[PDB]
Amino acid sequence: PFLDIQKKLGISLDRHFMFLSAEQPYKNAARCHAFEKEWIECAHGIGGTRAKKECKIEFDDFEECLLRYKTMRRMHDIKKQREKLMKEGKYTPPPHHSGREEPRP
Amino acid sequence: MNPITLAIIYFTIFLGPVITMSSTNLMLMWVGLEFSLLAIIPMLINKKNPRSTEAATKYFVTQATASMIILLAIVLNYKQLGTWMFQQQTNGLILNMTLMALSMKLGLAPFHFWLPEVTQGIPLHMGLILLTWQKIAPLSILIQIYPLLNSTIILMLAITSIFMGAWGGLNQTQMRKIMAYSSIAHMGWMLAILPYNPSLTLLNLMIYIILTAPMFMALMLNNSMTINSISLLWNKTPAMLTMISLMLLSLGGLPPLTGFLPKWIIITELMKNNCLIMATLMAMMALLNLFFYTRLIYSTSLTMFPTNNNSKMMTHQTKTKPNLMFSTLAIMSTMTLPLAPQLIT
Amino acid sequence: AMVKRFFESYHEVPDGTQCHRKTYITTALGGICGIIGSAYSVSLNPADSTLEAVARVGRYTFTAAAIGAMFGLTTCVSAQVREKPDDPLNYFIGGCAGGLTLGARTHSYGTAAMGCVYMGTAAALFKIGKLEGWELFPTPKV
Amino acid sequence: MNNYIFVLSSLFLVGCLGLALKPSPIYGGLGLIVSGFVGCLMVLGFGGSFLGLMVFLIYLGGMLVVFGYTTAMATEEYPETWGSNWLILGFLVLGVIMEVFLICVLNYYDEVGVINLDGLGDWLMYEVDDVGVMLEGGIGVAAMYSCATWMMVVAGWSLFAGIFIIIEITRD
Amino acid sequence: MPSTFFNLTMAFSLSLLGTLMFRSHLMSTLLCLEGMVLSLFIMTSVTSLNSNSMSSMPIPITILVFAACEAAVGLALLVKVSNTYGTDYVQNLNLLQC
Amino acid sequence: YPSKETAHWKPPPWNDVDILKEKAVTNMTLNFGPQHPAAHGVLRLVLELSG
Amino acid sequence: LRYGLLAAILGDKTTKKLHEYSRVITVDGNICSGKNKLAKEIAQQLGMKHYPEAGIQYSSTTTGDGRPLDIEFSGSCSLEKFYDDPKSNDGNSYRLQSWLYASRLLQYADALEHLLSTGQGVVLERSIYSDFVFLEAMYNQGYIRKQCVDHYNEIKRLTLPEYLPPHAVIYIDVPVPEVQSRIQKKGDPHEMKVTSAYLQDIENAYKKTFLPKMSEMCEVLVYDSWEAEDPTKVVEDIEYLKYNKGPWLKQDDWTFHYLRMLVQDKTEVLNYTTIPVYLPEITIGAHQGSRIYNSFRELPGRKYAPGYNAEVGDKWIWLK
Amino acid sequence: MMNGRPGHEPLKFLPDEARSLPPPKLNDPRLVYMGLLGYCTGLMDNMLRMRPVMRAGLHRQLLFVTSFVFAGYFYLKRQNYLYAVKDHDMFGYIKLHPEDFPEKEKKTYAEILEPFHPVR
Amino acid sequence: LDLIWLEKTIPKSTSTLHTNMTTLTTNQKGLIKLYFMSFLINIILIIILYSINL
Ligand SMILES: CCCCCCCCCCCCO[C@@H]1O[C@H](CO)[C@@H](O[C@H]2O[C@H](CO)[C@@H](O)[C@H](O)[C@H]2O)[C@H](O)[C@H]1O
Ligand SMILES: CCCCCCCCCCCCO[C@@H]1O[C@H](CO)[C@@H](O[C@H]2O[C@H](CO)[C@@H](O)[C@H](O)[C@H]2O)[C@H](O)[C@H]1O
Ligand SMILES: CCCCCCCCCCCCO[C@@H]1O[C@H](CO)[C@@H](O[C@H]2O[C@H](CO)[C@@H](O)[C@H](O)[C@H]2O)[C@H](O)[C@H]1O
Ligand SMILES: CCCCCCCCCCCCO[C@@H]1O[C@H](CO)[C@@H](O[C@H]2O[C@H](CO)[C@@H](O)[C@H](O)[C@H]2O)[C@H](O)[C@H]1O
Ligand SMILES: CCCCCCCCCCCCO[C@@H]1O[C@H](CO)[C@@H](O[C@H]2O[C@H](CO)[C@@H](O)[C@H](O)[C@H]2O)[C@H](O)[C@H]1O
Ligand SMILES: CCCCCCCCCCCCO[C@@H]1O[C@H](CO)[C@@H](O[C@H]2O[C@H](CO)[C@@H](O)[C@H](O)[C@H]2O)[C@H](O)[C@H]1O
Ligand SMILES: CCCCCCCCCCCCO[C@@H]1O[C@H](CO)[C@@H](O[C@H]2O[C@H](CO)[C@@H](O)[C@H](O)[C@H]2O)[C@H](O)[C@H]1O
Ligand SMILES: CCCCCCCCCCCCO[C@@H]1O[C@H](CO)[C@@H](O[C@H]2O[C@H](CO)[C@@H](O)[C@H](O)[C@H]2O)[C@H](O)[C@H]1O
Ligand SMILES: CCCCCCCCCCCCO[C@@H]1O[C@H](CO)[C@@H](O[C@H]2O[C@H](CO)[C@@H](O)[C@H](O)[C@H]2O)[C@H](O)[C@H]1O
Ligand SMILES: Nc1nc2c(ncn2[C@@H]2O[C@H](COP(=O)(O)OP(=O)(O)OP(=O)(O)O)[C@@H](O)[C@H]2O)c(=O)[nH]1
Ligand SMILES: [Mg+2]
Repeated sequence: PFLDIQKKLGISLDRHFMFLSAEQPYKNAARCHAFEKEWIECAHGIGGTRAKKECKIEFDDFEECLLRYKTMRRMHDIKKQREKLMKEGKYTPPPHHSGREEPRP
Repeated sequence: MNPITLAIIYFTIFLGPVITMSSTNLMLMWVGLEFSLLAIIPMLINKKNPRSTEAATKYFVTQATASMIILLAIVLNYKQLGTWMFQQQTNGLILNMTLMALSMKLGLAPFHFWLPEVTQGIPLHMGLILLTWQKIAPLSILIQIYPLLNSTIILMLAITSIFMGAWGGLNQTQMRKIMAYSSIAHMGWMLAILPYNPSLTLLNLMIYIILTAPMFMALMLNNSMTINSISLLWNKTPAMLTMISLMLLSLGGLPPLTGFLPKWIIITELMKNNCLIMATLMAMMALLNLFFYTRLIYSTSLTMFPTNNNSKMMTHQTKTKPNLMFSTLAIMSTMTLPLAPQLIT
Repeated sequence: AMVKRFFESYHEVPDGTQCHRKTYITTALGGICGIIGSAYSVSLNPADSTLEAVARVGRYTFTAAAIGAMFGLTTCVSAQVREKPDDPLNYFIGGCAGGLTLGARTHSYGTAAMGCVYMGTAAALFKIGKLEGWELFPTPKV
Repeated sequence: MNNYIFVLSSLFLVGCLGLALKPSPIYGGLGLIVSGFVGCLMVLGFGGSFLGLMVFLIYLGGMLVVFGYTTAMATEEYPETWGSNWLILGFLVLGVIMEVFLICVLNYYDEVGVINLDGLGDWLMYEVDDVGVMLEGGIGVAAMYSCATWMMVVAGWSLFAGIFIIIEITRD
Repeated sequence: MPSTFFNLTMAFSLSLLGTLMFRSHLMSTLLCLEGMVLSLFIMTSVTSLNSNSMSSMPIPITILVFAACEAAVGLALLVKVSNTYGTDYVQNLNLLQC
Repeated sequence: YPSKETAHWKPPPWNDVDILKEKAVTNMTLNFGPQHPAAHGVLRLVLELSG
Repeated sequence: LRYGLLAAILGDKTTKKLHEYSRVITVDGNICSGKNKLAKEIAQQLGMKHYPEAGIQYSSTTTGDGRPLDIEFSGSCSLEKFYDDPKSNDGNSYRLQSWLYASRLLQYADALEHLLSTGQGVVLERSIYSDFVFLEAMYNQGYIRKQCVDHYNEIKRLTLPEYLPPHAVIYIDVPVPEVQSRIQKKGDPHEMKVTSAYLQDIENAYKKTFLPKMSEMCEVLVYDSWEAEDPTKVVEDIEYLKYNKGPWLKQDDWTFHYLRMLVQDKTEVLNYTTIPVYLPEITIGAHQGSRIYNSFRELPGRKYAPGYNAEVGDKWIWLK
Repeated sequence: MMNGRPGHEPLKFLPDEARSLPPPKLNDPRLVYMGLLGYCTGLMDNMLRMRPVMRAGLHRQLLFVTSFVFAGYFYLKRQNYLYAVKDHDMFGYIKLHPEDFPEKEKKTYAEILEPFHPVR
Repeated sequence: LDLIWLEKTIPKSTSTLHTNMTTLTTNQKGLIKLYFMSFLINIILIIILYSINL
């Protein structure tokens, strides 16, 4: 803040729900709680400028968990390569992918 | 308005910026911007005539539209990072949209056309509030994210504001417009130095506030809106000419007045970063401010414009204004250059 | 982005050479200023029609294009007739030809004089800027 | 059913396109109800419930008032409808063409990044506690009474002050 | 989710275009300011639900709380503009050029 | 500085209270009867109404 | 504790002070129609404060030592010179009229401030609502220019609406042939030069503008001379008015509060009479203007704010 | 610049470690100029109100002088601490990164050939 | 020289130029409709500027 009054008085008006890994009602973790909790602990105390380079590994992983750009890309490529094979006629999905599995339990 | 309304409305006006300034979360910063927007509106339109209603309307639609854009930035950022604060990793376009919206809220040119008109339609004391206290909230947000701001956007806005404020003020006979364009030009200086040294933006804001406050108080003494109205001060409150003149030269950045310090230190720090071209144009167009401030000084303290018969009654009467704050702010805003090293740092 | 690449094609080769490529660039560059000027012009001081609106856009953009084309040619022509590339006086001659064109299109001898001097000096300082590496919008160092 | 959310967001988009062309506020208030309803269905599709019905409830009372103000202050003799003027009718039709173009274009140059028409539906719900009990959006919104009590102070004060604010604005 | 935000974000842009491109009625420009609130609320609601962040679900409600106040304050001003000229046309609000 | 286009501008009023050409007061004129369950048959009550 | 918000919030409220005779009464009429006597007995009988008609020297006698000032400090106009030469090209006529409006406007604020601060009623002879009859008379006879009339209507438009009107208006109708005779038996050599066509124009403005304008907001009482010659008859007519119209009905504590802040601030009262509109009639060059201003500040008790003048026996200055 | 340095308490006017610095002298040229700025204010106040400029209201004038010296004393003490901290952080940085601030041996003028520029 | 061409070139042309600019940029119609329309242009120029710097 610009007037760290909350920090001075030791209270917390809005500091305790700043990010995903904050406390949630009934102890329900947020999506990507593990990754964010890692990134915030990596970049703690070293400052913003150091953290932008020295916690790039933690951040790029959190960014991938949150937005899943690579995951959608990867699953787009698998499905699009399978589309091509099936049009040619060199691949027929398994029974458990065509709606005929033996369900578990 | 009855005392309950004033207590509620004036508390809310004060509350807004304090919420924006003390808040870690961005949504609570936005909330404070809403409190200021909502509570000022009844103050602006209190006299209820065709001009204050237009002023309170132009202000509302401008500041509400800017609010929605700021909120979009706060929300696109929560989508990108799952957090309620801007990070080094925040998308670049998210930051720029915040900058343009906040400048729209400050009145920085080219998003400035609303400010001179709104200041024109409202009473003097609400122009004081609007041109001073109401600037701290948007600025306190900007100072919290200065490592992130794109300097090219900031300098184009500052150069524009210094030029438009100079050219706009040069054509004005209405004092309230001269104060709005004065504000636009000074915000250019605060903003130009923001991404480099935010402390100098606070120095330039504070010195501007203590110069702009007594100037309004001086016009509120006789309720003088024009250059011809203020020209009668020699026959109404001649004791005021000594400090009106210095404050106007001080607002103009002339040495050895306190108002030279902000421009001089901003230029010095801009050239520590090799911002030579921008700094030179800024200082060269600040000269135009001094011209139409000089023209005002010509009309008030260095000449005696014709006066009217009815002003003799005005002299028989006794005034209870100004208060002890005018004198304190007049001296500090003009005779404090020898304390410069204690103000910058 | 490409549109940024195009405007950097102006400084890949020493002044006075690839003369039309440079004249084309500054002609487009002037047009972009003319279009941005018209946008504000028509929006803030609207015309009485819509054809009359479009006319003002065309009149500003061709004039702005003309200034850019006379600047980018006169600079490149002077810079090779004198065989002096790294020289601000070239850009002062081009900037003034630009200023003369502005006055010619505006029916104002006074503008030509002001335009020849103000724009010539602005053009010269742009050249002196590139030689000495002055940045318009530097980034925070300290 | 794989296109379900995409269609709701496409309908939402049009409702705001029609709204942006600004016909008579009688119809602008009709677009906000249908966008409000469409948007309510999106928050429901993504798993919400309380948040979906509230924004629908709140915008139902807002347009009721707005209707009363239109018939008193924003009504002219020949209220404009989306078909009333050929020029607006052009941009409503053209506006729909553009989205059919932007979606098709932007889908061509990335295929996954922005619009992934190939994979509509595959990426709606990411995670979900399958054995959960306490997960309704109402529980999250209800945190204002215990955890984010600050949210409610500013919200309550905003409304409290507003009564004083409007009574003075409208005063004679 | 990707396709939804793009459509939601473009919905916000269309209303920002609507707000920035006035016609006659001031009331119509007020409804575009509600088109923007609705777009932002739906984005925030979907963001919070998708990421399972329950602690952020108070925030979309405050947006509605602080959006009503504007709608109320906006409508209150529209009454004063109508009491002066008998309509809400923006072209009437131009006395302050001088 | 006078310019041809602002040659028609006037100085604002000394107290910000701009004189306006008197606004048209129009009330809704409504026929209440003859055919109306409350008119008692043959009353054409022409009412001028504000709200 | 000067009146202000904190004084009102702690109890100083007007509506408690008002009683049936907390009224503003204005006695109007032509020249030598008996306003002085009638206004003085209305006030004495009803327990109201009497304000004699505001003249050239009204504000000299309410400030300082209450002694008349040299005519250069007090308006630089002459009623006697108006009657001797009503068309003089030194602008006396409209200077006199413009000054008289300002002094009346000040007396009205003095009268109203008394009403709202104590509850006692006031009786004024003419006021700022009837003042215009004299202006219209001047213009019809060619004694002022059309621009002077515009400048009067401008100042009036900026000052009159701020104030509440009289509760009651007591016009005294005297026909000109009788008026012209009363002026002749009065005595003043200058006042006997008044034209009867000027007196008639004062009577026409009264009956064609003043009285129809005031009946829409005030109880108006019109008395022929013989009815007025017994003031007790007029006061019994005032004790039974109902007062069922006008702005005074819609007034509460906080409308009065802001009217009381206006009328206690005499520079705020007079503010708009001094607007920089440059009629040669009323404009003063800096040389003459500065000479006068400086001479005025060397007057006994006028050099510093009241209470800091050691000349006139003020004490404890170094602690005030 | 120094906002987020270690151990920086929030909204602390004069941290404890400032007490290791010598206090401003009471008759400091900077404090004394505050006293004069206070005195002028009292004079300007009397001028604006139309009172005897120097004779009137000496209680006010005394309290204007006292207020500005009192506030200036404590404000001066804070700026000394801020300036002391700046050097403290500046020099400790030089120590922790010696390879970045190398000591240089500067040749004497016997060995330097400054070009000569005749003035004819 | 002194009375004419030295006036015309420096002090007079400088005052003419700046009077010319203060006339162009100050004659606004006071219409919120036109102001927002320019605010719309500003926003697009910032979008375009940021676009060609990616
Ligand atoms: C200015 C800030 C400092 C003050 C702090 C806030 C506390 C103020 C305490 C003083 C309160 C006086 O405020 C009081 O308000 C009420 C309404 O609430 C006004 O009363 C009003 O409503 C009542 C309702 O019965 C009616 O008589 C009438 O409509 C009106 O007078 C009173 O006239 C005023 O006396
Ligand atoms: C923690 C809470 C913080 C509370 C902060 C309070 C800030 C101080 C606010 C001061 C407000 C008073 O300031 C304001 O003074 C001006 C005079 O200049 C008055 O304004 C006046 O203007 C003109 C003449 O001056 C009159 O015609 C008008 O009727 C009247 O309103 C206002 O009625 C009063 O509101
Ligand atoms: C190699 C160097 C070449 C130097 C020449 C290039 C610069 C030329 C500048 C031309 C400036 C304006 O050019 C001049 O504008 C005037 C405007 O008065 C116009 O002149 C025409 O119209 C004007 C009215 O405006 C009449 O008064 C004039 O008699 C008529 O000839 C022409 O268009 C041209 O005569
Ligand atoms: C050591 C001293 C040096 C003195 C230098 C003298 C050289 C002067 C050469 C100037 C030649 C150009 O001549 C130019 O004439 C026009 C006449 O319209 C003047 O300009 C005038 O007319 C123009 C139209 O063109 C209008 O904008 C305007 O009415 C006015 O500026 C210019 O101010 C002048 O610059
Ligand atoms: C008519 C008078 C006008 C006077 C000015 C004359 C202008 C004529 C020169 C045309 C210049 C073209 O403008 C061109 O802009 C690009 C924009 O990246 C500059 O580009 C430069 O800055 C960018 C910053 O974004 C750097 O990343 C880049 O490495 C560098 O080349 C070019 O150096 C410049 O040549
Ligand atoms: C208010 C107007 C609302 C109208 C909105 C538009 C409704 C129609 C939705 C269009 C969206 C895309 O709609 C449909 O999406 C699917 C998957 O989701 C695309 O993709 C489908 O075919 C591709 C091959 O092309 C295969 O990978 C697979 O069978 C499937 O992904 C289809 O090519 C497209 O037809
Ligand atoms: C002057 C204007 C302002 C005055 C009005 C505002 C007064 C403040 C009232 C709001 C009080 C909120 O009070 C604040 O509540 C929050 C949670 O709600 C508490 O904060 C708590 O949050 C959660 C609770 O689950 C814990 O994880 C956290 O560690 C704890 O600090 C603060 O300890 C308390 O200070
Ligand atoms: C391009 C397809 C994509 C969708 C496009 C639509 C996006 C939404 C735009 C909403 C704004 C409409 O933009 C519109 O601009 C026109 C000018 O063109 C202006 O409208 C004004 O001029 C037009 C043209 O004569 C009149 O028909 C209209 O009655 C008048 O108000 C308004 O400012 C705004 O109503
Ligand atoms: C980068 C900045 C460097 C330049 C510094 C600024 C210096 C100031 C120059 C601009 C201001 C001077 O502006 C100058 O004002 C004078 C004032 O008489 C105007 O002149 C005007 O005089 C009077 C009153 O103003 C009017 O009656 C007349 O009709 C008009 O000509 C000139 O037309 C203009 O040229
Ligand atoms: N031009 C001008 N003369 C005025 C004005 N008010 C008063 N006078 C003159 O000043 C004198 C005031 O005396 P009056 O009160 O009107 O007449 P009177 O002799 O006192 O008789 P009564 O007062 O009714 O008892 C009159 O001669 C008027 O002509 C004014 O507003 N304008
Ligand atoms: Mg008398």
